[PDB]
Amino acid sequence: GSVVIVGRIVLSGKPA
Amino acid sequence: KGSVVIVGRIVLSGKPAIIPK
Amino acid sequence: VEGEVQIVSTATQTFLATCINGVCWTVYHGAGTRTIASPKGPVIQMYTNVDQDLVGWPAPQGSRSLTPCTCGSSDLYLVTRHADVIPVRRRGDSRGSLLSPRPISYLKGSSGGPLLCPAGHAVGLFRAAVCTRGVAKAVDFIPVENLETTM
Amino acid sequence: APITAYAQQTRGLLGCIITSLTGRDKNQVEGEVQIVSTATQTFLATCINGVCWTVYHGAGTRTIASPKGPVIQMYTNVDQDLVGWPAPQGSRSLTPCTCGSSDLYLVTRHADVIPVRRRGDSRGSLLSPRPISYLKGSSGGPLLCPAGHAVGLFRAAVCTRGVAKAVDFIPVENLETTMRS
Ligand SMILES: *[C@@](=O)([C]([C][C]1[C][C]1)[N]C(=O)[C]1[C]2[C]([C]N1C(=O)[C]([N]C(=O)OC([C])([C])[C])C([C])([C])[C])C2([C])[C])C(=O)[N][C]C(=O)[N][C](C(=O)N([C])[C])C1=[C][C]=[C][C]=[C]1
Ligand SMILES: [Zn+2]
Ligand SMILES: [Zn+2]
Repeated sequence: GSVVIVGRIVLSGKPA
Repeated sequence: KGSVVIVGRIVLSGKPAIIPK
Repeated sequence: VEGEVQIVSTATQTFLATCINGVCWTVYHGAGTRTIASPKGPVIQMYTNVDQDLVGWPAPQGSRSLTPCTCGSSDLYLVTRHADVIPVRRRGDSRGSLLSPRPISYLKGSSGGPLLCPAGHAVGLFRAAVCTRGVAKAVDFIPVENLETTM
Repeated sequence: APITAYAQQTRGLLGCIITSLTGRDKNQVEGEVQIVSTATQTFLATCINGVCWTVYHGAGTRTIASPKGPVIQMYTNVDQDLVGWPAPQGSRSLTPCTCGSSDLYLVTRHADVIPVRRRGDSRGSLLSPRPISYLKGSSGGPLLCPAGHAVGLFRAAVCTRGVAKAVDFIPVENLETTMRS
């Protein structure tokens, strides 16, 4: 199948 | 002349983090 | 917020991806020639480089590109899929030694991840952990140049 | 951990003008570097050791709007091109560099940290030249050593036909001096 994105990391630790 | 006013911020103390959902 | 590092997974495994220069790069041994999911359907790879263990799709949504390093520093930092940062000193154009070895598990699932310089700019993409008896003491990585030339 | 940064806009034009005139800002503060603005230009202010420092050519002799009304400057040094107010309640302070590194990192108002090579007590060359337009708004921002410690505050750029090849900064040393004056 495909490669699914299951999460993400923000390097600056930006909350927003 | 008026006062200098903060309109934003830049944070350096932040560390990599997994963005919540 | 937008992330530069995507935590991805295939039926078989889970690893990481890093967007650099508008592309979402990862390791061929993780993704192969697989397509990446998208709410409008699967999108095929822009770059596939089996020889270099490098593949890339158009950067997905909710992502922001990372900047290539231009300071030459040898004080690298590896970001794991748990968001952990590991100081890695550069021992060559494609290899570096952890300042503090960690059991291989700690680095498990982080391939595709980035090796940043003192300025948070991409130095390379984590290719494989070099471990001695289950202790990752070093790492192998695909330098940004390879990414830059592949484009 | 490498140097990373992010920016957040806390207020808009009109709310900025009102606050400017009133001098009372009740907004919550966070961060080591504040994006600062006057009714004529916007730039940065860096908190280093309990003091919020900025470039005199931006803040002039003005007061800083705070939740208790306008706050008068702690230091004003037209020559050093410095001014400083007590760091706002809620901000985090950087501490001066003590490693004599020549590998500096400039943090821009867009939260981008670009490397600069120290080539003097006040100058450093951009390892990767960028349009002057990139640095606009960044005066008063910090130049950190690899340990993330304050080395200096961006003051002016050394442009060549629109491209910034180097930068002029106010080394932390001038701050201590300005404080002792
Ligand atoms: C700083 O105040 C700027 C940053 C700089 C890159 C453009 N610094 C200056 O304006 C200083 C300052 C005068 C001259 N300056 C220079 O940078 C000049 N170079 C220079 O003096 O070089 C020497 C001689 C080699 C040292 C230059 C490049 C010719 C202008 C002095 C030295 C006293 C800053 O960022 N200012 C804030 C700003 O630009 N604000 C504007 C704004 O709000 N406006 C115009 C409304 C702005 C903000 C964001 C984006 C765009 C503009
Ligand atoms: Zn770098
Ligand atoms: Zn230092």
